Amino acid sequence: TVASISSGPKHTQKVPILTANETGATMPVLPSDSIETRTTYMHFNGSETDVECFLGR
Amino acid sequence: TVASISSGPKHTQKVPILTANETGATMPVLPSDSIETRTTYMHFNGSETDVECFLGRAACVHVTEIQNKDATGIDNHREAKLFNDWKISLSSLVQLRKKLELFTYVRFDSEYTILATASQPDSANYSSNLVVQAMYVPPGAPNPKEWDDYTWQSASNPSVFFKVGDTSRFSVPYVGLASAYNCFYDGYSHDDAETQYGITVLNHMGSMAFRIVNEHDEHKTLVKIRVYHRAKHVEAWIPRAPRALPYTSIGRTNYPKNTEPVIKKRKGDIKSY
Amino acid sequence: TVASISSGPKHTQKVPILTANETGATMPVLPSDSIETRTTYMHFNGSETDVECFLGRAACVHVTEIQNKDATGIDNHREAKLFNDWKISLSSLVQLRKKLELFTYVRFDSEYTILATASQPDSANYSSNLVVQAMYVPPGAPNPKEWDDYTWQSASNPSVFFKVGDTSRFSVPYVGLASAYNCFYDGYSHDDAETQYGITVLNHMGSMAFRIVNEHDEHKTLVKIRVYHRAKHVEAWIPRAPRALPYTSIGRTNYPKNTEPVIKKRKGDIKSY
Amino acid sequence: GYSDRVQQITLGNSTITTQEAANAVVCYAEWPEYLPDVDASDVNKTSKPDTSVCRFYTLDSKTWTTGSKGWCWKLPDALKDMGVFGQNMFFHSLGRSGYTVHVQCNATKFHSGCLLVVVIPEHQLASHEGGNVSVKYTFTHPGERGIDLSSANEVGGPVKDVLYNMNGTLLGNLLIFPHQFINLRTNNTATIVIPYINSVPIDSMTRHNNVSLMVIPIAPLTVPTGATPSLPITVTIAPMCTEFSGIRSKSIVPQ
Amino acid sequence: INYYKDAASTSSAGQSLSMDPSKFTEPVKDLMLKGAPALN
Amino acid sequence: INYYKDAASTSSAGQSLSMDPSKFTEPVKDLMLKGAPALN
Amino acid sequence: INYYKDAASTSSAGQSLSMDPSKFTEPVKDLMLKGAPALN
Amino acid sequence: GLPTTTLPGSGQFLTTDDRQSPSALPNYEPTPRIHIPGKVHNLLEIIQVDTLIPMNNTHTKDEVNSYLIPLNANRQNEQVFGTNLFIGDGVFKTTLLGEIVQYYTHWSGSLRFSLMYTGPALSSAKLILAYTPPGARGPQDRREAMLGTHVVWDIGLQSTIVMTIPWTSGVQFRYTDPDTYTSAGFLSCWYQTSLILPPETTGQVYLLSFISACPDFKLRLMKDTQTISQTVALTE
Amino acid sequence: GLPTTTLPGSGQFLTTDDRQSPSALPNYEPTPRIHIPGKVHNLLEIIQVDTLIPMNNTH
Amino acid sequence: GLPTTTLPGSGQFLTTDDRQSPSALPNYEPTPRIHIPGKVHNLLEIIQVDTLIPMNNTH
Ligand SMILES: Cc1cc(CCCCCOc2ccc(C3=NCCO3)cc2)on1
Ligand SMILES: Cc1cc(CCCCCOc2ccc(C3=NCCO3)cc2)on1
Repeated sequence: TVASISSGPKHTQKVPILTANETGATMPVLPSDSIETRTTYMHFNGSETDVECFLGR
Repeated sequence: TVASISSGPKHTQKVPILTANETGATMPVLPSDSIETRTTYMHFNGSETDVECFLGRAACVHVTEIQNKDATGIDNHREAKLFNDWKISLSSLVQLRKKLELFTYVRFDSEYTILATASQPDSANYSSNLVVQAMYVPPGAPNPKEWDDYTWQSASNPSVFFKVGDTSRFSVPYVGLASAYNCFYDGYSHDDAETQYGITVLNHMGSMAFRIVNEHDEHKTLVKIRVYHRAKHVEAWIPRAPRALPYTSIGRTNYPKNTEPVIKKRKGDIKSY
Repeated sequence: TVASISSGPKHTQKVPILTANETGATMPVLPSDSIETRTTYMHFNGSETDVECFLGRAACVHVTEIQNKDATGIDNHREAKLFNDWKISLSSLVQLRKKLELFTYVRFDSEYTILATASQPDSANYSSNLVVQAMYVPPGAPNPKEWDDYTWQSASNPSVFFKVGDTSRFSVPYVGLASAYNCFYDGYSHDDAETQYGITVLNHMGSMAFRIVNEHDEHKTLVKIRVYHRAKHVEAWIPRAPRALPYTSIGRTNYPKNTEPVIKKRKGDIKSY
Repeated sequence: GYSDRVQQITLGNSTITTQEAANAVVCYAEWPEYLPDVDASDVNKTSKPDTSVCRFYTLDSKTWTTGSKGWCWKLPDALKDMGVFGQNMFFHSLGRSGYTVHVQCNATKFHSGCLLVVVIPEHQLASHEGGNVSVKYTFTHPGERGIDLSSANEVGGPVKDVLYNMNGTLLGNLLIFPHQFINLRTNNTATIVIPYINSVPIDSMTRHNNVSLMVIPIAPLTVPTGATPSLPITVTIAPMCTEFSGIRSKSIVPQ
Repeated sequence: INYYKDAASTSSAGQSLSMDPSKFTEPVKDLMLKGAPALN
Repeated sequence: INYYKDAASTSSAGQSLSMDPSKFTEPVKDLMLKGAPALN
Repeated sequence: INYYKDAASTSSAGQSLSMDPSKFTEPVKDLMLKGAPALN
Repeated sequence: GLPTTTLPGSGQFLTTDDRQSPSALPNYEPTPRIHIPGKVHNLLEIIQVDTLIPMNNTHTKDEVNSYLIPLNANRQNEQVFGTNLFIGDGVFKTTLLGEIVQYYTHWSGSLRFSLMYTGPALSSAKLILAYTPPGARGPQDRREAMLGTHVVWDIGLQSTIVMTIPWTSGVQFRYTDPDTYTSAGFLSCWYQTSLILPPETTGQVYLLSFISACPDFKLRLMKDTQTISQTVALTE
Repeated sequence: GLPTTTLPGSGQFLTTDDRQSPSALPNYEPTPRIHIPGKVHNLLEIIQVDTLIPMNNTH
Repeated sequence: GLPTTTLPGSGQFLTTDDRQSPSALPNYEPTPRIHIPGKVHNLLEIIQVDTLIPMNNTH
């Protein structure tokens, strides 16, 4: 799984970082929408935040 | 496997025993390069020198003590050993320490065994079985203040309850923040002029806290806790020179002043046997 | 299997019962060589005379004793039995000893059982469960000096913790330096004129050390340790004459002076029944 | 006619030639390489100035005399002020690097003396005070000057006792670390290639030094009769495969 | 048989049986052959 | 191996490995595409 | 079933069922047959 | 309910046993491993790297000088140094080899002892190193020494000489803590001809000496080292 | 009778262990589940919804 | 957790029982065996060698 993909300079008409929060959504913006990133992998599953785990001790 | 091959007289232009140590290598010279040998087999694998084996037996890492007594009128439970804690660390007791510091970075799961024995110093009667509670308190968790705080509810924090005289055992995965634990760290936590130097800054693993669950009887009971640690699934990188001088502190390399010569002086000459 | 075959009258030139013992042989003569027999079967295998069976049951090899008491002001823990040790050896108690010395060289794994029972000689109260620590101290290891030395950390040395009244059990591979243990050794450790003679020089197996982990209660408690040893995976070479006279020392063959006749004198003649 | 003996290292816009080498050591048998993605954590693209940072900087020279005890430099500290390497260093949040270290000391066939040149990963120093006294920052960040083991104890500084490696271990066992000797009779330089060694993929270049280079006289310098009793030792070091990441405002560090 | 779900809970690991001293005993850049001259 | 007959007696459940934040993060009636204008 | 890894930890060995007294009862160099004269 | 019987040893804690345990942190995910040069797998890997021996032990406080074996110009027939081979004690004891051997009870195998010469390049010398196998005394003169394992070393361009102490033994293991029965011999070194310095040169020259184990080597039965102890627990 | 040995840790209660237990109510039938909008499976699902920060903390 | 019942005899030590035990020295390698003439397997092997009888016991 990639945690971040590689992304480079941008000069577009397509701006993912401008939104309208009045709508009630949290738009899924990522580091790679606003800086230049390199690939990295997650190495993690989110196992210990499962509700079974959270309420299970 | 052969430990030595058979080899006979030599009169060559090819001399394996002359080398240049300035290069930094240790050339793999064998008995058969300089005497006449006979075949012999190894009969041995080097099993018990594997690092998993070397670091894999339980070592005592900590001895603490708590007492069961009437807390009535005690203004500071922590101070009365009504419960006590331990700022987890593996460098406080120094037998296991020298073994680990043969390496720079080490990675392993831990298996803890906790033995708790009771002592009744002041002539006594009937001892009612005490149950110890060991609970792990990680960094940024409500540290406990009395021996019976809400903290001990430990609703999200792993805790084990066992009886004095018995042993508790459980195993914790490698909890390091990086890829390995640093046995050494030549750095600071930030570039301040007075911040501590060493690892102590690095191995912020929080502390472990013990208490007796029982209320008090008429006499007082001393319970002494011994924590044993066994590394399992060991991985070690970069060997270093063994520790020669005595240790003075958890987490610093410092040795004591006016220490004694560590190399044994000859009783005789260089020429002596 | 037949134990005896059927055999009838004989009038031969072939006499199996006349031999020459000067040769060193024991000729395999049977009932059927000299009387008339009938067939009979063995019905038996000789199972319980196998050397694995003969040396394979636990035998008491050592009884020692340690006490739990206030060490305050004791200048010599070892001497107060605050802990004690044992210079491992298998020849100190002599029931198992005669059995082993039927052979010259013996090779086996050991299974140890350690029973520890407590005694309270001086009229007492409540006895808090004592936990014994047995730790193996091999040759060239920091011998322990107080009952709570760094030694007891035992970070590299196998140690077992069990409760008084219980038993501890574990098994140690054949730790001999050679291919077998010498039951006898007609040699010295070197050609000096005054060095000891025997095996004691050979079976340098180091010692075992016991202590109570508990601090002291108001009364004193005597704990007496019994070590049992069972050979498993036995291999024995070269049978010898059984021991006739009493033993005097661990590791020497010496018998006591003015000992008594070991062969029972007849009450009567050679002719007596 | 290639000898183990003559060598040329060209890195960036700078070249070194030695006509009296004794092979070269590559720590742990690994050559410096960039940070692979599979090992990456920070999502930032890194900056690889290449030839402007991966060239040879020659630190100021030392003087070996019969009384010398040895010198110690820390990396990347020693280079904190060299050209654009240094700027990059103070300006990014994180950086990573390997190095080629070339230590130089020539004499004549009448001199004797032998230096140990060793690289120690994570050399945590000891306070000469004992107990749990710390070693202040400035003291472990001597810069190009390095630490002079024959200088006096100072307060908040490290211990400078050579038979103990500045940490409670014996000089004799430093040989377990990648190292090379300079024996006037054999050798005139020592070269060690250092791959990046850390427990994290990239780190801060200012709060943590990841190797100390140590040059220690072991067989005392002995000059021919009526020779001047000393020789200079020069250390030239080149960052290799350097990467910087997390650019911003420019760190301010004590002293 | 593992009775437990997590990997940390399993017993000790089993012998590397890896063993390669050359990273420590011969970290030289140009390969040295035993028997050939050290410095050419 | 379950040793007991009833389901309540079995151990903890195993990870949902479900995970879908959109019911919480994007409950909008007309779909919003990142990059397209929020309000047209 | 061995529960333990090392061989020393296994139970007792099992009967040799070897049994050959001749090394002890007839170590003579030239073979003696029962019934034939001992000394010829 | 399945019928069971518990055996002797139940409830004991043996620091050396290896079993499974419940994890206190169910479901936790450890940090990924990244690559780090230098991984060690066996202590046998590292005792083959040679380290310096403080052979010149004759000082009174630890000094860099006890690593230096001095050589005198123009002496003939004489003896350069001597030592027994109790690798767990004496000169050997602080070396990495000595230091590891001390974690085990028994050792067997060949040792590699080398000497690197540091004198001016225009000097010359011929030394003899001799290994004396157990059973005889430390040699008292070269004649005595030369009848056992020996190497005539000719000081040249090639700066170091590697002597091997081949495993000579009845018993297949020796004790690391010095023991008689189990003793390994002596090592001595003498002038074969003599050190000669060039003109304009003077004084003593020194040899550095190293020790490492051959690939031959075996160590077994781990135990605690006499090389480290303590009187109270340390704190931060 | 099968021979056993008990290990260190026997009888301990670790609040984080996960094992089987006898049901006190053998054979009881729980109420059927009906559908309810909003099921949460991971805390990671919810920390992606944004909430307001009291940034102006100065009161 | 599997349900068990312990029988009479639990915890006893019978010097003649034969079971497995943990090795105190995990991974240790014993010295190789070499050949030695004279191996004994059964006491039945040796009681077939004849020995002298002090028949004249009258002393
Ligand atoms: C280096 C180095 C390595 C270590 C050991 C780290 C161990 C991780 C944290 O240790 C514990 C200890 C106890 C418990 C515990 N949970 C319930 C009872 O005890 C959990 C984690 O410390 N320093
Ligand atoms: C002949 C002959 C044979 C023997 C027996 C040798 C046994 C080897 C060493 O014995 C022990 C004893 C105890 C322990 C021990 N480890 C942890 C607790 O006890 C280990 C080895 O002694 N003499």
